[PDB]
Amino acid sequence: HMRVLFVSSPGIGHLFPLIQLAWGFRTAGHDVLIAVAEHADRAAAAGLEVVDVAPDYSAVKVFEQVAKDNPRFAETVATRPAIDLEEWGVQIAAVNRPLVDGTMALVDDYRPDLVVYEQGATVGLLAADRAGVPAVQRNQSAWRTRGMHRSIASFLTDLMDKHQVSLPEPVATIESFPPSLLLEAEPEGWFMRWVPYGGGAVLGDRLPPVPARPEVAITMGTIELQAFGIGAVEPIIAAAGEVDADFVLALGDLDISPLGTLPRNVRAVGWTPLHTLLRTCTAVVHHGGGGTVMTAIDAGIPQLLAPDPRDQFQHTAREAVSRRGIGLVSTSDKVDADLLRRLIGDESLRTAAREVREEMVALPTPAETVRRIVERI
Amino acid sequence: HMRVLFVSSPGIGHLFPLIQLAWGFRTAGHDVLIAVAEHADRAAAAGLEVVDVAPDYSAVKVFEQVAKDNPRFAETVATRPAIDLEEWGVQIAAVNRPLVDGTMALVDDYRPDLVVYEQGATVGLLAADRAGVPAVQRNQSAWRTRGMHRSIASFLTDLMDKHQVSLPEPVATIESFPPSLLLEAEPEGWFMRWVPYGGGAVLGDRLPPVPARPEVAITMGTIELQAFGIGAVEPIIAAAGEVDADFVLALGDLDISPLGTLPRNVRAVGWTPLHTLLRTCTAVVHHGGGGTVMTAIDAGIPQLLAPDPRDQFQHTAREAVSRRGIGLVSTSDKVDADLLRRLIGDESLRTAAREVREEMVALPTPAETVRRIVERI
Repeated sequence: HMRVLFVSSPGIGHLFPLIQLAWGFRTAGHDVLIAVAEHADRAAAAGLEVVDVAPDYSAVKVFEQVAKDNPRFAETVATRPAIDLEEWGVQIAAVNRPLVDGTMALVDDYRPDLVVYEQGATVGLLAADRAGVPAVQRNQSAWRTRGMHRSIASFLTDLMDKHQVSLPEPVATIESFPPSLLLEAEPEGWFMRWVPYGGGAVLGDRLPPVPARPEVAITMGTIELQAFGIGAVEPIIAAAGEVDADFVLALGDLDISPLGTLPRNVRAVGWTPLHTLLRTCTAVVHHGGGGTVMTAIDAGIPQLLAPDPRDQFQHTAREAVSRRGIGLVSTSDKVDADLLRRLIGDESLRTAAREVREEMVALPTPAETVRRIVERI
Repeated sequence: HMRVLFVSSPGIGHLFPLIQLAWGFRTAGHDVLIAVAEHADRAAAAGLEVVDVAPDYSAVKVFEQVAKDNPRFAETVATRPAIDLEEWGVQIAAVNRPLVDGTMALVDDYRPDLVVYEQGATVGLLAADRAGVPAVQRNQSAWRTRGMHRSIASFLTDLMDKHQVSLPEPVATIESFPPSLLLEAEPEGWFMRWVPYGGGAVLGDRLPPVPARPEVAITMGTIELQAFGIGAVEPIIAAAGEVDADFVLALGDLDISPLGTLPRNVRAVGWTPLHTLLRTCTAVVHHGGGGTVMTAIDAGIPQLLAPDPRDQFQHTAREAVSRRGIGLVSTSDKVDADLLRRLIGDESLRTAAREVREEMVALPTPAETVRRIVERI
C-alpha cells in the first residue's frame, strides 16, 4: 500500500493525461495526491485531492527568469517552433522554478512512496530524489526527452543546493502515442492505451442525439482559444460552407455571435467532452494537441491538424500525423475547401486511422499499467 | 470492450459508493455513463459523464404517490425505524417511478453491455432487462436485499407493461461491509475493499497541518445536515466540552454561527474529504451512514454512531457496530461525557476496529473487482 504523488507543471495538455493513472492507483487502493500550480479546481473536478504548490505562479515572472538567464532566448529559440525540448531548457526551468519550494515542502509532509510526473516537470524528478523514491514519467505527445532534464536542472542549481537534491532518472516513461507514431524510443519506454479524459459532464436529460448526417467536428481548446482568439476560425468556417458535409463547431461554451452569421451547414454545439462529441463524427479539424490526436485516434476517424501559424509547439504532432498517414497537416490560415474535401474523401486516411486505433487498443490499459508499475518497484 | 451503465436512485449515500467502480471500469478501457436524478453535478465532479434521467424529480410528488398507493404507510411504517427494506417497497417504488421513462430511453440510446446499480435502485434491474444484459448490485451498508425488488416491482406494474420488461436477478452483489460486520449473506455476495471517496478537493498550498494534540473527529455530512438541522449536534458538542480530550468539529460547507461559542477544546475546521480529516484523528463521532462506518474502519479508529432520534434508516448500521465491537451506539440526544470517555478509553474498540481494518484490506480492490466482474460475464 502506497502514497503516490502526481506532479504536473503549468502548460497546455500537462494535467489531463495524468488522471487515468491517478484513478488507476486509487482504485488499486493506494493514496493519491496531485501537485499542480494552475487549474487546481480542474484536478479536484476529477474527484482527486490537490495541493497547489505555487499559489504565486506568474507567467510574467517566468519570462523575467528567462530574460535573466538567457537574454537572447526570446529573439532566437523562441521565434521558431520547438523541435527539441532540451533547447527550451532555460524556459522549462523557469516554469519549474516557482514550484520547487512548495513541492519540496509537500514531499516532506506527504512522504510519497512514488512520484509520477508529466514530462515538462523536472520538479517531479527532484521531488522523487528528496523522498529517495522511484519516479515514473508521463509523455503527452511525440516529444523525445533526451537530455532535457539535465539542461533544465543546470538552470536550477541554486535551488538544488538549497534542498540538497540531485537529478535522478525515471524508472519508466509512459508514452501517449503508439509505436508506429514514434520513430525514436524513450529509455524504458512503456506504451499505454489512451483513454480520453476531458473532464466530467452533465450531458442533459438524454445522450446527444445522433445527427441527420454524420458530422465533421471543428474544435478548439478553451485555453488555445484565449491566446489566438476567434480570428483563426473564420477562414475555417468559410472553407466549411463550401463543402459537401455537415460540420459541427465545438468552441467550448464561448459566445459564438462575434463570428458572424454561420454557414448553413455548420452548426454550433455546447460543450461536451471531446470523446463524447466524436462518437457521432466522421472526421475532426483541430489545433493539434497530442491529447486530441489520440482522442481522434480513439474515435477511429481521420483528422486535420490546423494550428494557428503562431503556435510554436505543434511540430512533433504534425510529423507523426503526416508520416503515418492518419491525417492531414496545415495551418489555420491555409485551410481551404479542397483540403477539407480531401479529409472526408481520401480513404487512405480512414484506413490508417482505423489501423492505428487497432494498434492502440491492443496496448496495456491504465489499470494494467498501474499493475506493471507496482511490479517494477 | 464494453459500454457500462451506472444507475443511482435519489437518497443519502446512494451515489458515492459507485464512483470507485466507475473509475475502475474506465481505467480498464470501457465506456462509462452514470444515470442519476439528483446531484448530477456531484457525479460530474468525479470526472464522469452523467445523464439526468428525471429532471422533474420531486420528493413531494413522491410523498403523494405513496399517500395514494398506501395511505396507511405515512403514519405506520414511516413512523418507526426501517428494520427491513422490503417493508419500504411502496416508497422505494415511488422513488424509482419517475426515473423509469428516462432510464428506458437511455438504455435504448446507449445500448449498455452491463448495468451496475445501487441497492435501492430497482430501475437499474429493469434497465438491465430492457437491454437483455447482466446486472451487478452495489450495497452501501448492512441492509439485506431479500425480496425487496419483487415488492418494489409489484408497485411498478403499469410501467413494466409499458416497457415490456421483467425483473431479473443481479449476477452479483458487491458488499460495502466486510464479512464480520454481516450476519447474513446476500445471494452471490462478493466482498470489496472500501476505498473512501468524498469528492475532490483543493486542500490549499499544503497538506492540512498535523495538530498539536490528537483529536476526536465530530463529523456530520452536508446533506445529512440539510435534513436534520444543525441543532441536532449541540448536545454532542456540549458533552465534548466536559471531556478532558480534544475534538475537531467538521460540519461540511455549513455556516457554523448558529452553534454560537464553542468549548475551548473543540475546534471548527473547513470541509475536506472525511478520509483526509481522519488521518490525524483518534476516534470519530458521526451520524451513522454505512460509508462513514467504513471510512472510519479504513482509518482503523473506534467510532460512535449518534444519529438523530428521528432518523429511520439507522438500524442495520447500529447492530453491525455493536455486535462486532468496532464502536458504540447511541442517539444524538443521549450522548454524554461518560460515553465519549468510553470511546477514547475502551481499548477493545480500537483492537476490533484495527482487526476489521486488517480483514477489509485483505479483500479485493475495486480494480481487482472490475476484473472479476468482466470474467464472470
